Order: sequence, then structure tokens, then C-alpha cells
Amino acid sequence: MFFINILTLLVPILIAMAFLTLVERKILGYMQLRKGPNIVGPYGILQPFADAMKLFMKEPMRPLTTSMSLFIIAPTLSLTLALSLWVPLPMPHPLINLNLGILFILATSSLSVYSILWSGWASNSKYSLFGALRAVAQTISYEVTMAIILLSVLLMNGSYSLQTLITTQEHMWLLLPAWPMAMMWFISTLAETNRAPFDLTEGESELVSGFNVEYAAGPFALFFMAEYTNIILMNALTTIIFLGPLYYINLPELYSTNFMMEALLLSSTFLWIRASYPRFRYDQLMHLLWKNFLPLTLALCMWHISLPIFTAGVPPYM
Amino acid sequence: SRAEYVVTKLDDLINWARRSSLWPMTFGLACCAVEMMHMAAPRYDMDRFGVVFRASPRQADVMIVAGTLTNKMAPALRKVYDQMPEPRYVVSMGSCANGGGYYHYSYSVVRGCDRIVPVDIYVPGCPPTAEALLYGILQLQRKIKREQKLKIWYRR
Amino acid sequence: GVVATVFGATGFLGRYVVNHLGRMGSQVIIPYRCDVYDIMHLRLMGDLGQLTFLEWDARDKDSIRKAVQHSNVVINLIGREWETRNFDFEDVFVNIPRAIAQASKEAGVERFIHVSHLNASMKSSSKSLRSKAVGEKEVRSVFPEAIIIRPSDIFGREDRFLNHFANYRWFLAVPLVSLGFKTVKQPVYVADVSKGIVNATKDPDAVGKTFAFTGPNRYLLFHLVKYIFGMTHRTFIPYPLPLFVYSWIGKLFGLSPFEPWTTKDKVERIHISDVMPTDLPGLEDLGVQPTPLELKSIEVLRRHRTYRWLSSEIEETKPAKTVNY
Amino acid sequence: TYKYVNKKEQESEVDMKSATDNAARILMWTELIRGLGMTLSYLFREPATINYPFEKGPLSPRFRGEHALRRYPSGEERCIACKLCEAICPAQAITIEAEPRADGSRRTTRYDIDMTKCIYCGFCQEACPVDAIVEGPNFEFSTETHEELLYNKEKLLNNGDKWEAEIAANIQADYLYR
Amino acid sequence: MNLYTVIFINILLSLTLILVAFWLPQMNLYSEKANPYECGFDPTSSARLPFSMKFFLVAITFLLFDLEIALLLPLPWAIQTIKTSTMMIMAFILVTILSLGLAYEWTQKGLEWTE
Amino acid sequence: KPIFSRDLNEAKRRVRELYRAWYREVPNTVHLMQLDITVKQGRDKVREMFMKNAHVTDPRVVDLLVIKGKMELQETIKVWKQRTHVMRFFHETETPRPKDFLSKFYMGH
Amino acid sequence: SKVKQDMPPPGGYGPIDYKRNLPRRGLSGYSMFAVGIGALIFGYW
Ligand SMILES: CCCCCCCCCCCCCCCCCC(=O)OC[C@H](COP(=O)(O)OCCN)OC(=O)CCCCCCCCCCCCCCCCC
Ligand SMILES: NC(=O)C1=CN([C@@H]2O[C@H](COP(=O)(O)OP(=O)(O)OC[C@H]3O[C@@H](n4cnc5c(N)ncnc54)[C@H](OP(=O)(O)O)[C@@H]3O)[C@@H](O)[C@H]2O)C=CC1
Ligand code: SF4
Ligand code: SF4
Ligand code: SF4
Repeated sequence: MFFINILTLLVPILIAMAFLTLVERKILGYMQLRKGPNIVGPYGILQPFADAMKLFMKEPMRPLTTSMSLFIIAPTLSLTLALSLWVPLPMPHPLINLNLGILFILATSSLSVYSILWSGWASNSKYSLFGALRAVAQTISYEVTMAIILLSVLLMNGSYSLQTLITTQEHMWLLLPAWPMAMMWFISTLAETNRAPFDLTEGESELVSGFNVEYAAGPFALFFMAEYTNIILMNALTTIIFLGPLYYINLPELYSTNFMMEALLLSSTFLWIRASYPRFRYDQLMHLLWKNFLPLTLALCMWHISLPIFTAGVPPYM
Repeated sequence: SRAEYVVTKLDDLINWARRSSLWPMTFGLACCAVEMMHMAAPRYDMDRFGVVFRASPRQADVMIVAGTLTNKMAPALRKVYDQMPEPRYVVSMGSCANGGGYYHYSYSVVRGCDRIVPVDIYVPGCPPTAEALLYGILQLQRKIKREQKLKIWYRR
Repeated sequence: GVVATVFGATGFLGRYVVNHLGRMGSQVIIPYRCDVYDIMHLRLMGDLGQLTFLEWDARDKDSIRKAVQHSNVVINLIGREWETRNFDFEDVFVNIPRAIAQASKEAGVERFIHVSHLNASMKSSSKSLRSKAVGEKEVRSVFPEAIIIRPSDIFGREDRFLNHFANYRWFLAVPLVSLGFKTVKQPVYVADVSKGIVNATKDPDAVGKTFAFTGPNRYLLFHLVKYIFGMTHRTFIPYPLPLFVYSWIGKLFGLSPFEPWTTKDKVERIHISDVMPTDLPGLEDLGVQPTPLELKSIEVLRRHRTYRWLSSEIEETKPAKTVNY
Repeated sequence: TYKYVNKKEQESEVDMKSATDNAARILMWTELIRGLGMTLSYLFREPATINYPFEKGPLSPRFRGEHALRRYPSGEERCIACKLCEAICPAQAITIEAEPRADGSRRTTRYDIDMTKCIYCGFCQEACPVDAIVEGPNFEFSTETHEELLYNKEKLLNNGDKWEAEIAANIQADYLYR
Repeated sequence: MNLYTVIFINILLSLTLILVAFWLPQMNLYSEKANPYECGFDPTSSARLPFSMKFFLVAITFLLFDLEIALLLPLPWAIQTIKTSTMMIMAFILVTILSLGLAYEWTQKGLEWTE
Repeated sequence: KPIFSRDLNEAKRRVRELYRAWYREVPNTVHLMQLDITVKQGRDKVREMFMKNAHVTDPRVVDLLVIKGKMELQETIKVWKQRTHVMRFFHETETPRPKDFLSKFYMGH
Repeated sequence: SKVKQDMPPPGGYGPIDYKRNLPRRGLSGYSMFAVGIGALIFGYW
């Protein structure tokens, strides 16, 4: 039965990513005044499956200059962590209730960068090394402030467990008390998922392709599935932390539906941003995060250390 | 009905995948790349047919030779064609690429990209209309539809 | 003014034959059964109208007649290293060559060039070689002036020889019968064989004869495999293994529905020692100066190396020891 | 006459209201939201893409497409082996050999155009004195082989017979401009 | 157990995808295809050559800031204390020390990339 | 009038310096570009190309030849010239035609 | 028959707008920050 739950979690997530690719292409097309896919099946709903079959049936590459072990581990690790991060998410009940679910999320997402690093370094290609080092810089930029943002908002939740956010936001979104932190969290997630305007680890205009320039067929498909699974996961995490959906002990499905609607809206906002803005420069990203987010992030962290004490609103433990 | 029938249906699925998703390599040499850009543009929108560009040759299927191939460029064109993983197809758009075009009798032009790589489709024109290139892509899709690799394997 | 029908163009040697014919400027007819995608590499081997691709089937003799209709020369390169579910060694090396030869004779082709094998003997331990001898006899019966070419092992980029041996790295150690010794190999270069066939397409003296295309040097299998692994800077761990166990391993590997990695007949032919020239003409008769393996092994073996050894000079490997038997 | 696209305006406009407006712009991402609003506006417009195979773009009577050789209404061919077409072709795609026909007429025995060598310029059809060689409105004549793109006299005449109505209509519409 | 099971299942799904990707397609291998990529021209040098880092100082600063996060993370449990005055003083002092370090690096031009 | 070298002796000094440079660079070229030739073959080719111009006697022409050879040397030192461009010095696609009168009579005119 | 040739209409065409128009936002700044602070204080309470 736990296996049935594993399936009912994983398979819908994979299908959601598969059709998020199509939704991205169509939203971009319409915002750009074109239609997007609409031949491959009704309105193009078979496009993701066509692409997956084509990619997995295309010949896979074993370049002579690569280190095969890391070259092949990196995509596997990418997809593994992409899927694993979904495990502790409450919706409203997690598949795996963890006391430190948020730290689990942080550690797993941080480890996920090593997929890009090792793939780029094992490609033994100059553009791949460029992409790997840009991933290094991006991680340095955003990881420092993401943790402090999470701590600042968790000083109101009272614990690291994700499931406690549902009862913290039982009467009001955490966005309202901490919308300034919500904005920086949103930008940090945008940078973490390697998405535009921070789409630098794979920057077609500057690097033909970034880390995954020597990757063809199935390994490339693994990378591109991990990316969109992470996009959906991060938007869901925002939806749960801030934008707390409705929870009634007798109506778990209402929480499920509200969460799905809000996460869908936020993912569509990701695609909207990608269609709107131009790209950053991988030094400008670090300068932004270190000269406009870190100062204000520290200020708000100390503000939220003070707030419970001087309002006598210290959260309960357990 | 028969294992032959099952194999034919499987190969039809194979070709459906390949022809529905074919990713041309971001590659353009001269004027004709402008008409390729216009076929990308909203009015025709290649993406509607599932044809999206990719910069890396490792993540491309069809190479659209769009413009004059010179002697200084031919080795690089062959290298990117080779580095494309199989299966891979070639559409030579424009007169420069079909044959020699205006510069056929020049000391620095390869008289036809088919002298360097085996071409799958030829699109006449100087430049061909964006609709003409789209027609060429459709013809390539029909070619992919009539493949029967698995049926050949089973008979073999 | 040559019009040549190449019946095995879509192969390891057929591509070289077609390439050299196109360079000579003679019209070429390629009868194919594979997918159209598999002939794209031949597509660019000839100028406009020089090459004519037509579909054919070994069963249907109308296709064979159509292929050999307007041809002055018919080169037969048909072959296969394993027995297909539909085609076996007997069919591949006797029935199809005989049918092609008879169709060519009826049409009226001036020259017929059949490719067999150096060790093709009626008493050979190998099923393929035993069938090849019968194929030679039947071809020379139904087309009495047909030229016969008997190459030794052919090595090239797309070969099943140097590549086959270098692929033993996937199995850690190299099993050999008698540890390689008591086995003499004389590999020839694919370009040399193709040049020989093309030249025989016009050499006046070649009609009705039998040639033996063999490389310049003869190596013991042990020294040859040692040289191959030295070129592909891999660890050579040879060890002996009796032929019956080797044949069982080949039987196991020959059960794949696709292209087997190895087979009973493949190991048999690997381990049967090449013969000596013995009064047969050879390449120098047709004017091809055989190219030693030492010069052209790098272009075949450089892709089997790891990054460390990718950029190593041809002179960094000790040349094998050539016997004089 | 000139204008400054980007010229400094002032470096002393200080009042609380301006400072706070600039701070709000920086901290609230006003122009970024404006760009998002523009894209959102575009999302709700009718896309300009056309259903190409079943809906083609406009084309003028002067569109230079696939070549064709025309006939007189009586079925006679207009070509009289001028070789002005051949002489003017900038890309040297035309190759003509003519003989005095059995009628005693000046007619071509072979007329080949290398469509992989032609730059589709129309100089041939504007130099032809009898409107014999034309560029019809066909733009969909791609092939799977190179040799199919070497047109001969029979191919060109078949194209002319196939598109005669449309070619004649285009010439009727445009000839007064010529 | 419910976590080991799901993690192992994810690993096995990824590994099965890799196995299918490598053992399904028809493969044609040669040196020209398997060579490294660089815009159609052969690389002029190995990719293993030193690749200068212009933000090394910011990286070694990020290490210390990450340890600062380590020190700051126990705050949810810390605020549950009866010595709230001491906890607040300590948290404020730590955050202000971190801010002073960042400001000093900023002023001394450590956050600027090397050229 | 002198382009560089006043006389044939100075021109020869420049030529010999160029030969030294090419001889030194051949091994690095082979190793870097992964050519399927030997250092002996590369240096033999360098000698053959140098000797192909041994008939020249004008110092100005020798200076031009040395300048163009230096240009090729720079192009090879840097990997601007690729393996396909370097293997053209060997003409391993040419089937030599004979110089025999009767052979020429048989083939063509 | 008098000449019939493409020419502008009698009088001429209507004027063309080419000069940039980019209307400016009406949001003040004080109002934006006031909304932000009000939301913050309400949430804190
Ligand atoms: C009551 C007492 C206590 C009160 C405490 C409260 C005090 C009030 C605090 C107000 C501040 C709110 C927090 C806003 C943080 C913004 C940080 C910032 O200043 O922006 C940095 C950057 C501006 O760029 P720049 O001009 O270079 O700035 C430096 C100039 N030398 O701007 C950027 O970062 C933009 C670059 C990234 C753009 C990404 C695209 C985002 C698109 C819009 C997203 C909209 C949705 C966001 C909501 C998400 C919700 C989950
Ligand atoms: N080491 C060597 O390579 C040696 C080769 N030879 C001989 O040279 C000849 C060429 O073999 P090679 O080309 O090197 O290896 P291949 O196996 O590539 O030759 C196979 C050729 O035969 C064709 N073929 C196989 N079965 C059939 C069939 N049933 N009906 C029609 N055509 C068929 C193949 O067409 P497709 O592949 O498209 O089906 C291909 O063109 C063979 O006779 C071989 O024994 C001689 C000495 C040694
Ligand atoms: S074929 Fe014509 S339009 Fe295309 S690049 Fe060549 S000259 Fe330009
Ligand atoms: S095409 Fe026109 S100009 Fe040329 S020969 Fe024919 S009729 Fe005369
Ligand atoms: S359109 Fe121009 S280039 Fe083409 S055949 Fe006519 S004259 Fe020659």
C-alpha cells in the first residue's frame, strides 16, 4: 500500500512536469503572439510524449574525453533528488512526515547542484566547464540568503516541520506578515531553479548549451525532467510556506485543490517571467543577492527575532 | 494478426515520435537564415508543428543548411553534422546550398552542401519563401513517416 | 564507360568499393534492401546521376535481373557473419551468389567479380568457410569466367576485426585458444581490397583468375592482439581457454535477436590460421601496394582509448613480431 | 538637425516625494511589473499565426516562383531560341540548343534550367521578347533528390501547361505595369 | 523504512531510465562523432587547464557565512527559553557581527570581482 | 631593392631559421592535432615543401616565400589550421597519373 | 484616357504618430509604502 502511495505521488508529478513543458511552450507562444504546439494531438497534448519517446530513442553520446562514471551519475542524481524533494511535502498530509522537513529540503536541493557541477566537469568540454562554474557562482549567490529567509519566516511557524505551517496559516497567509521575505524567497527560488532571468547555467546565447552541451537523448531528458520537477516543487513550497491554503480537518481535498490552484498560478508566473525579462550576468546576479538581499535579509531576520519577544507572540513548540 | 503487424504498428509509433518532434540545429549561414527566422516568426510558427531550435548539435535532429557553404566553412559544417547523434537528417535550403547558386563559379564556394553531407531534402529558391521551407519540413516529415526500420529488421 | 552493379554496397567493404568506383567515374548501381536511411553515406559518393539506388530482394529474381540489366560489371559482396532467422550461411554464400551469377550471365554482363575468403576450403572447420568454397564452385560453374577474390581478414574503421578485439576490454581479460600462439593472421587493409576489386573491374588479365588479397605481414594471434591492446593503451590480460569452451561462449553470445557480438563460427574463423600465398596472384598483380597494419591501425583504434591516452603517437607502441612461416 | 536620445536632465532635483518615489520604484519593481503587464496584454490577443497548409499568405501577380514555358493559344510554343534569356541570366542557369525545325521554324531542341543554380530574379522573363519563359506563382516544388531540380524542356512545358490559367491571369493583371 | 523505500525507488527509476536510454537506441560510433564539441572547430587545448576564478574571495566568504547560518539555525528552539533577554542579546550581537563583516568586505572591495 | 635580406646569403639565413622553427613545431603539431602520421613523416613533408622552392634565386622572392611560410607556421602553431587543413599537404586522395608517353596516349590525349 | 497611376489621395494622408508616448504611472510611492506597512502591522497583530 505504501508502494501504491509512492506511485500515486511520483507518477502524477512526472505527468505534471511533462505537461508543464507543453504549457510553457503554449504560454510563451501566446504571449509572443503565436499559437505554440497544436498539431501533435488535440491542442498539442501529445507533444511531451512525442518528445520523450524521440529523446529516449535517440542515440546517446559517449564523448571520448569524458569521465564516464560522473558523466552518467550526474543525470541520475539530478532526477533522483528532483523526485525525492517531493516526499515530505504536506498536501495536507506528507508521504513522509519529518521533524526537520525544511532542513531536508535545503540539504537535498543544495546537493542537487553537484549534478550540474559533475556533469559539466565530466563533459571535459570548455562550454561545459563554463556552465559548471556559473552554477558554482549561482549557488554561492543564492544559498546564503535562502536559508536566512527560511529562518526568518520559521521564527513565526515555531518549528522546522512543514506540516506545522498548515496550522500556523489556519487563519491568515504568512505572506501578509512577511511579504518582504516572500519577494526575496521568490527571487531566490527563481535563481535556484536555474530559470530566467537567472538562466545562466545553461545560457544558449552565451554558451551554446551550458553544463548539458555534450548530453544527448536520455541523459539530457533526465536533466530536463529534473529541472521542471524542481520548478513545480519550488512553487509548491512557496504555496505551502506563504499563501497557506485552506485546511479543514474534515476536508483534506479542499486543501489539496487550493494548493494545486495556487501552485499552478505560481508556475505560470515563472513562465510569464521567462517570457518577459532579459537575462542577467552571472556577476550581476551575485552582486544583487549580496548587496540588496543579504543586507535586508539580515535586517529582517533580526526584526523577526525581535517581533515575537516584544509582541509576546512566541510560537509553540510541537 | 501477426508479429509483422505488431512490428509495423511499433515502427509507426517510432516514426510518429521522430517526425512529431524534430529539433533543427541553430545553424544559418547567409540570407536564407532570415527566411528561416521568418518561418520561426509568429505568422508561420514552426513550433506549432513541434519544430523547436536547439543550439547544441548533440540535441538536434535535422540540420538546415541555409546559405552559402564556403571552402573555409565546409569542415566545420561536416564536424557539426557528424557530432549530431543519429538518426539525423539534412535539409538544404536555398540555391547556394542546393548547388552553387549565384556563386557556383567561384573559387571559394562548395558547389552544393550535398558534396559535404548527404542531403535529405532540397528547397529551391533564392531565398525560398518561409512557406516553401515549411513545405520542405512537411516533406521531410512524410519521409520519416515512410521508414519501416523495424519491419526491415524483422524481415532480416 | 563502366557500369557496375555492387550487390553488397551497404556494408563494410561495399562503401569503399562504391567510393572508388565513383572516383573512377563509372556509373554505379546499388541494389539495397535496408532502410533508405542506411544508404545516406553512399548517397554523397557520386556526382549527379552517377549512382542509382534500387530496392531488391534476394528471394525475388526479377529484382536481380533489374539490377543487372544494363551493367557491364557485377561485383558481388553479399555476406554475413551470422545465420539469420531467414538467411543462413548456405543461402548467403551459395544460393544468392549463384542466383546473381546466373542472372548476370543471362543479362550478358562482361565481368563478374565474386568475393570469397582466403581460408575458404571445403574441409574448413568453419561453416562459413565451408559454404564459401561451395559458393566459389557454383559461381564458377554458372559463370565460368567469373573472377574470384579471396581476401584475408580486412581491418578498417567499420571492421569486425580490430574493433572486435579491442572490444574485449569490456570482459576484463582476453581468452585465447592456445594463448594466441599456433595461429597466424595476415590482415589486409580495406582500402587495398577495394582498390584491388575496382582495378580488377578493368584489368585485362584478371578475367577468369582467382586472387588472394593478403596484407604484407603475418602475425601470431597473440602478438597481434598484444599490439592492438598496446595501441588502445589498455591492460592486456591474456589467458588460454580451450576451443570447446570458447565455442560455448560464442554459442551464448550468438543467441541475441540483433547483431551478435560473437558466434561459434566467428571464434572458429578467429582461431583458424591463415594459409600461405602459394602461387596465387595477389594485390601486386592488380597494382595495389599493400599497406601495413602499423600505419593504419591508429585511425581505427584511437577511439577505443581513454582520455589519458587519446593523444598518443603511433610511435609510442612497440610493433608486433612478424613470423615468416 | 539632431536630438539627444539620452542626455543628463538634472542632478539636484531633491524633494522627499521624489526620493520616496524612486525608493518605491527600486523596492517594488515598478517597471518590471509594467513589462509583465505588457506581456499579459499580449496573451489576450488573437495570434497572428496562420494555419499554413490550409491557409496561405498573400502573393502578388509579380511573385517570382518556379519557371515555366508557355504556349500560344493554338498550342504552338512561344520559344524561338532567342537566347536572350541565356545571355542575360546572371547565374548562367539557362542552357539552350536550337535547330531549324522541320517546319523551317526557329525552335529549341533543348532548354535546361539548373534550378539549384538560378537566383530566381526574373531577368529571363523580363528579357524574353515573346513572353515565352515565365516565373509562375508556384513556391512549393522541393524535391528529395538534386537531379529533380535540373529542369528540362519537357518539365518546363508541363509546368506551363499546368499553371497556364494562373500564369495568364498574373500576366494579364501585371503587363500594363511592364 | 518508508523513506529508504521511496529513495531507493527513485534511484531505481532513474537507473532504469538510464539503462533504457543506453540499451534501446541504435548506436553508430566513430571518432568524429565522439570528439569533443566546440562550435564546429577542433578544441585548441584541453578543458582541464586552469580556469581562473574571479570570485575566490566571495567564495571563501560564503564559507564563513554558511557557518553563520549554522549558528543561526537553532533559533526556533532558542526562543523557547526563559532567558529571553540573553537569547535576544546573543542573536542581535551575532547578526550585527555578521553585518559588520559583510560591510567591511563591501567597503574594502572584496565583493568586487577580480579582473 | 631589398624587402628584407640584402642578398641571397641573408635570405638563406632567414630560410634556415624558418626550417628550424617548422622542424621544432612538427612534433607538437602532431601530438596536439592527433594526426595519424609520424613525426618522421611530418618532418619529411616539411623538407619536401622547402625543397619544392629550391630553384629560386631572387632574394626578394625568397623573402616573400619566407614570409608566407612564417604565416603558415603561425597558423599551425596556433590551432587555426585544423587537421583537415594540415592533412592536405600529404595529398592522400590523389591517384598519380603516369609520365609515360604511351600511358598518356592510352588515357586521354 | 487619362493616366491612372498610384498616387496619394487628394489633400493627402492623415498625420502619423511617431513620437514616443509612454504614459507615466499614477501610483505615488507614499501610498505603496503605506499599504505595505499596514499589511505588515495587521499581519503582526
Ligand atoms: C513595520 C516595521 C517593520 C517594517 C519592515 C518592512 C520594511 C519595508 C521593506 C520594503 C522592501 C520590500 C522588500 C523588497 C526587496 C527588494 C530588494 C531591492 O532593492 O531590489 C533589488 C533590485 C533592484 O536593482 P538595483 O537598482 O540594481 O538596486 C541597487 C541600486 N544600486 O531589484 C530586484 O531584485 C529585481 C531583480 C529581479 C527581478 C526578478 C523578476 C521578478 C518579477 C516580479 C515578481 C512579482 C511577484 C513577486 C511575489 C512573489 C510571492 C511569492
Ligand atoms: N573481415 C571481412 O570483412 C572479410 C570480408 N570478406 C567478405 O567480403 C564480403 C563483404 O562482407 P562485409 O561487407 O565485409 O561485411 P557485411 O556483413 O557488411 O556485408 C554484408 C552485405 O551483405 C548484404 N546482405 C547480407 N545478407 C543479405 C541478404 N540476405 N539479402 C541481401 N543482401 C544481404 C548486406 O546488406 P544489409 O547489410 O543492408 O542487409 C551488406 O551489404 C563478404 O562476403 C565477406 O565474407 C572476406 C574476407 C574477410
Ligand atoms: S540561396 Fe539565395 S537567398 Fe539563400 S543565401 Fe544563397 S543567395 Fe541568399
Ligand atoms: S525563353 Fe524567350 S527569349 Fe529565350 S529563346 Fe525562348 S522565346 Fe526567346
Ligand atoms: S530568374 Fe534570373 S537567375 Fe533564374 S533563370 Fe531567370 S534570369 Fe537566370
